[PDB]
Amino acid sequence: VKLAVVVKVMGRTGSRGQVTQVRVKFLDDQNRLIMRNVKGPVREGDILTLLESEREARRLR
Amino acid sequence: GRVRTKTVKKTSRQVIEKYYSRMTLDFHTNKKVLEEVSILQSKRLRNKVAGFTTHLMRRIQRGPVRGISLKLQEEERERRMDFVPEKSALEVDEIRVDKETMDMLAFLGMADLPGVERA
Amino acid sequence: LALVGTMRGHNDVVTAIAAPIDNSPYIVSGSRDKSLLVWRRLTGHGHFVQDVVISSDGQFALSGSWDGELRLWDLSTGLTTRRFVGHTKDVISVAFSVDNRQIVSASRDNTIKLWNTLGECKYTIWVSCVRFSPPTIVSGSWDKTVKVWNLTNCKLRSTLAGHGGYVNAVAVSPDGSLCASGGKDGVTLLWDLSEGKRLYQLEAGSIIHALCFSPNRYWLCAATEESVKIWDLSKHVVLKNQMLYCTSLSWSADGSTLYTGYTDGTIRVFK
Amino acid sequence: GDVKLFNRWTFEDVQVSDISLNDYLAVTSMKHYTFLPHSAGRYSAKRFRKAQCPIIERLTNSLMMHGRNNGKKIMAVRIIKHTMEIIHLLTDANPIQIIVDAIINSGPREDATRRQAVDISPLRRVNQAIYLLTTGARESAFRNVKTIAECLADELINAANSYAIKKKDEIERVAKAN
RNA sequence: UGUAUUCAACGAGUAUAUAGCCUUGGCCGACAGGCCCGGGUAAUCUUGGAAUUUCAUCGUGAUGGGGAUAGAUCAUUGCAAUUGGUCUUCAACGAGGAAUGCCUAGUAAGCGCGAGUCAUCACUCGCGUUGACUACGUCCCUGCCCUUUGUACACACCG
RNA sequence: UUCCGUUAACGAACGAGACCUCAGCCUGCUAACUAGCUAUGCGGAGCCCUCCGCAGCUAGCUUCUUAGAGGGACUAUC
Ligand SMILES: [K+]
Ligand SMILES: [K+]
Ligand SMILES: [Mg+2]
Ligand SMILES: [Mg+2]
Ligand SMILES: [Mg+2]
Ligand SMILES: [Mg+2]
Ligand SMILES: [Mg+2]
Ligand SMILES: [Mg+2]
Ligand SMILES: [Mg+2]
Repeated sequence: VKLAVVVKVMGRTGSRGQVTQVRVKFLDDQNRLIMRNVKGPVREGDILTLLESEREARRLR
Repeated sequence: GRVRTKTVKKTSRQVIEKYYSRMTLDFHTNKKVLEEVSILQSKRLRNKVAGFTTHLMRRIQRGPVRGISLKLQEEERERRMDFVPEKSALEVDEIRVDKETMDMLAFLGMADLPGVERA
Repeated sequence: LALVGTMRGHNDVVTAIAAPIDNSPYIVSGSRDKSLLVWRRLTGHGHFVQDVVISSDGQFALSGSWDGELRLWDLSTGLTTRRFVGHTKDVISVAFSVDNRQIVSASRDNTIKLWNTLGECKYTIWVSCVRFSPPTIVSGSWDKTVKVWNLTNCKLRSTLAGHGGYVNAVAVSPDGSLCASGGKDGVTLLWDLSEGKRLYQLEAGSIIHALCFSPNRYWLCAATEESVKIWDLSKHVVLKNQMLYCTSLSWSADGSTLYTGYTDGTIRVFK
Repeated sequence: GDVKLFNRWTFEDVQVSDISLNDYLAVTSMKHYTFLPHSAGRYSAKRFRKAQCPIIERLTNSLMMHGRNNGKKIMAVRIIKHTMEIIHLLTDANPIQIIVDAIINSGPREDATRRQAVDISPLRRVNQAIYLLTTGARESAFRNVKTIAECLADELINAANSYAIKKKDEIERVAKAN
């Protein structure tokens, strides 16, 4: 339950291109920058919730 | 898409090449001049040509382009002949001679040239 | 010269600002917004109106649209008092007569037309903006020349060919004794109507939309693209989207104010 | 204010208890709140355009199923009015609040695709919640004494123990195992 | 299912023989159908042009969903029986396995109308009505195109 | 294979684009008794006002329908 704001979008990835990989920062701690993936439609400036804040990602997944 | 057919590109280039004197920046003035300075059948082709000409006037008002000619700076000649200083850029004294060139001037050349230097 | 205020009630270019001779606060702005305004709105045309004027009595408004026609309007009711149709090419400018009974119009058809306000007799003789002499008529041409006509028989009086660029409009003295031009050359030519010879020049720099003569100060205000320039008749300028150009200048009857027609509707008053 | 839902519901009482699903729901009482969820506006033109659409419009448009029900938005908004009256009269609160609570408690957070688990878009979250609620109401309404409004009302209050919450539970269970 | 509001476009329509087409209106007939007054060789006349929407009986039951199938019966079309009216009969059918097709906006989906077919009998071509979910990405599959590369293929990998 | 450019290529033919039909906007124009809008007059009901129908060989108009010439958009401005 660590709400994160989408900071940049790294293009659609995946087999069908359904998942979209983005970089986010926490609203509780702005200075921490993580990479995650999101289904559905995502634009910059949005706020996204999660459950586990420790999972990492890769560039151009 | 919005890219321009070679016909409209060409005709815009020609109308600017031969009619840069009066044609202005507004699109509607460009089209009302095009309709009588040239015969274009399709009205929307004429609109495309007028808009393209306006875009190239925006391009050219900052500097010259690679497309048009005549009055070959943009509108007036005599750009570089005026770059003639009252004294030549080439000096004649203490003119850039080194050890091996000194040995050369000891060879067939004259070692007492006016521009000889000990550098 | 200082700022009075700003206007933002227009969505396109206002091309002509006309004020009644009687100095009454019923000025008419004719715009290429397909709409007019009264400081009442007019929309009877279907194209972009260019030139507007106000009758001598000050209770009517004459405006011509780029569709190629002209209309004289009942200002109070906002309805056309009369139409004027027969300019196949788009009209460019309008003006009244010395008695404000005949209407002179210049269009894109390389010709000028005189119309009766009520009569059915019409006569004809790219002609730019025209302004009748308060009785010859001056006009701009398509070859950097300014023509002066004769009202006695609709004949050409003389031609003035000293302009390096095209002539976008003409200026006449309030007493009908001067002529002035301007254009892309940036040098405004001033001549005398009587002899029709070149008097002198003033330096501005670029296109001047409207050249307005001061009725009282005997001055000349020009809407140069670089900076609006005002001369006194010492020939010396004794006025300031990435593109910024005016469209018209209008001298007030009082003489202490002036009104500008701009591009994005920012009508500005100076005093 | 001067704008109320069916001249009956006041929008200036409903908030969202989250800072991640605010802009996607048109519940703010400054704009985007309408008289009824029926409007002939275009929302599929550009991306993220349906976020500006009112939430009630989304709820009433997601009920025109199955193929024997589409093109009948009139029944949809009538049924939403009936279920709205049921909810307000029972719970003694603003039915907009119950709708928002049900939507905000019926959105799944994570899925698993490609099999790796990863999060869900908030617009997809609200869309999935609305689709789940409508399908659950349809399931509870088929071959039963209940009418549409009654099952819709029950699923709306139960989601503020319910079909939609159990569907989200199993989806999240499948997600969290990978 | 039964009452009661009611909003479209496209097109088509005569040989006048009493009258072959569109049919208005009046009368008769439960309905199907018949007689009379007639109009339109056409923006004139047909042309005055449904789902949906208040109200109620159902009440979760293979039930008033469904009407397959049958019998009795009347009349129209046709030279000669096709269809349409009335009642009775009331089958499978309670969202459909592997597979599988169409579609991104007034679109899909739902509901009718006209024309072609025609002595009589509606699938195809258009017309309009109600009207959304998601996506706005990709080459994962199915293909298409280009560049490099390999080839013992050239009927060209079904080689 | 649309263009800009690069260029042992230069200059050209098709295809694409261009073209044509229809729809989308016009209180601008053209003009409508085989199409309409409004007022009035008459008759219908509860002077006026709500109101339905009928004329006025021009009451006026084409905003509403028809069909024509035209315009509008060209990516121009940010
Ligand atoms: K049956
Ligand atoms: K009356
Ligand atoms: Mg019914
Ligand atoms: Mg209708
Ligand atoms: Mg049944
Ligand atoms: Mg049955
Ligand atoms: Mg067939
Ligand atoms: Mg009209
Ligand atoms: Mg156009």
